[PDB]
Amino acid sequence: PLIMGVIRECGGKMHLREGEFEKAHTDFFEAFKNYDESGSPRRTTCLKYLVLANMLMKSGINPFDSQEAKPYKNDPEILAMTNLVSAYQNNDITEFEKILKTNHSNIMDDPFIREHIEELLRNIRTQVLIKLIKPYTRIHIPFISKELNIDVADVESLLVQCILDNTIHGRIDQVNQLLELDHQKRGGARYTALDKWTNQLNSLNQAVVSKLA
Amino acid sequence: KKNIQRLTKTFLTLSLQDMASRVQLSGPQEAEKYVLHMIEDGEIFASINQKDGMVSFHDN
Amino acid sequence: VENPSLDLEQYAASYSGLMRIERLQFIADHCPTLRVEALKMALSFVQRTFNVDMYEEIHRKLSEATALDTAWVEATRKKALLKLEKLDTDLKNYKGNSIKESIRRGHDDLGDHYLDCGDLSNALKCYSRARDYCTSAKHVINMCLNVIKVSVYLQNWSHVLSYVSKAESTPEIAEQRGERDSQTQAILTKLKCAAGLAELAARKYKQAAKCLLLASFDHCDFPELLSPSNVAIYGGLCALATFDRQELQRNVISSSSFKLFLELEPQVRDIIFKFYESKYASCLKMLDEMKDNLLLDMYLAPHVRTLYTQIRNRALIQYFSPYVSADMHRMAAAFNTTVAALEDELTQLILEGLISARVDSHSKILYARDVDQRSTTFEKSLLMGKEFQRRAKAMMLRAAVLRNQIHVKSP
Repeated sequence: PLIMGVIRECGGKMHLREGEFEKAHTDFFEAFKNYDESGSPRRTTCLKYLVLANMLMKSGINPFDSQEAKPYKNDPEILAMTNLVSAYQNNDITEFEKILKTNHSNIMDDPFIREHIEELLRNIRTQVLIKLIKPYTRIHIPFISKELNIDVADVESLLVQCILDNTIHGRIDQVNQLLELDHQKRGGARYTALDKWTNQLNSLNQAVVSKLA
Repeated sequence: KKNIQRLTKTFLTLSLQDMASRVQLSGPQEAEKYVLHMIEDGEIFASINQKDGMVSFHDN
Repeated sequence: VENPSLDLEQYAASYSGLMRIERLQFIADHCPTLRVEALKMALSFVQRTFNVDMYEEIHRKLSEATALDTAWVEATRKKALLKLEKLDTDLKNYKGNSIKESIRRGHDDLGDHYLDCGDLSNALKCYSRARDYCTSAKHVINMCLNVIKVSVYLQNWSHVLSYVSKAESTPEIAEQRGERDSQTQAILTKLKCAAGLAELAARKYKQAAKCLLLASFDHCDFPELLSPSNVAIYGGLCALATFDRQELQRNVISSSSFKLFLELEPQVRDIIFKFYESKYASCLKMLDEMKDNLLLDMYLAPHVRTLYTQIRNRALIQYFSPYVSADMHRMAAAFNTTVAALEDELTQLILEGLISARVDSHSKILYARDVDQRSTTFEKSLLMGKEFQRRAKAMMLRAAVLRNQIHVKSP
């Protein structure tokens, strides 16, 4: 593997430095599987990367499936990853933030964790906001800021980003600093059908009149 | 009158002095009298406020 | 306009071939204040194309605002016609021998000599005639590339688009799958870049962006055609101006084939990212910063104004999308304009375009307008009924007059 090894390690290094979305993600899963099959003694620091990738995909949601990892995880030296997974699956922001700021010399010092903690913290906030927004019809923005533990401007930016992404169905009232969600549905199909009928009648009448000459 | 009616397709509340600058009517009083005549004839749906000198377009 | 960042050495090294002289003369005659570098480059490399009449005219005008070497021009003309006659003799003996490879080589060298000398139409007609004598797939692809390049030089893109389409469709439906996303040689990428340049010159920005976005960096550089930086710029600007949010995210933001292409243009990458994440003030500021350098391009100078207007209108429409009642002071601050200018722009947009809103110039607030379907349908149906009744009465009268035979005679 003289050429293949060099090419694959180069791809890995710029994908670690940059992280080009799904291609870098697949490279990361394949590399992590390779280092799990071959690099057995490196699991002590590989488990953090494994759980991070688990919360990035948020599809497997089975990091505790391996029963062999539990006895080594219950050791209190390394449990921040496990409690982060439990908080992330539970979808609660306060526990996540408290654990992140309380835990020291384990998380905030690693650039490969720091560069991806932003999306990790944003996903739970987005999900909690989406769950919160369901029952209300017109809800204040300061209330959302109180619930999500972020400033008003951050809440407005998050709401704008979610509305543009068609994940939240509603519109922001800036003057009164609230947002109103559309819950009422009217029968617009009847009026659309009437409009189509009117247009067809107009065209048909014009043609019938123009026939005579 | 056509220009004044077109002013209702974009605006909700327009100052009289400001409005008599897009229709080239040269005067807030002239614009006010034009709006009053148009309301009386039923061509437009609007109200006049003399305290603020502003015409509000309803179109409902 | 003092620009130190525009490095003429790298700008010249990016291209090669004939396009270099037209690009240099365009930047020279649209951009002053390049005296020392322009003089050095001209003195070192102006000797090509054996055409210095307009060149001397322009430099004489420049000198009078702020020559002909008979021996040198005679020597260049003599060796040019000597090699032309030699190539004629080689073509004659090759056609006498009647060998397909010999005649193909003959047309290849004739096309090369015509490109060097500056004659294009005769080469194009010769290649079109020689098309029927080319039978191999590689030979027909080579002649397609040659006709494409001469047509690009001659600036007739509508004629060349059919050639690109035929070259794409002839070989087993674009190589069926595409040969594992192109093979070692970069021919599909060249076809895509030529088609994108033609579409851009024909004022179809969406098609130009869609063609240029498929270019792969495996092509490395194409000195005859546009540079990698240029294709990145064109495919970024057209995509920003035409693609909507979903298409932009799917094809530019997330695609793992154009990011490394945008790595050559950090300014364009930042522009598109800030447009995506709603940093309109910064995006517009850097767009205005880059406009001055963009105006000196060759194939993008005419379209700069239209592209910028489309981008700004798209930003204005996307800003008001999530809001039902927006404050015009914040909007004016975010779009680098005064409240009056923003009001005028908003009026122009509301009258025709996609914004459905009403301005309130007392409190300076833009309110979204929701139209009820019931009243609108009732109004339109009643209007249609009135028109129908009027037309029916009119045609009844027309039938009466036609039956009675009423018409205007000459006396």
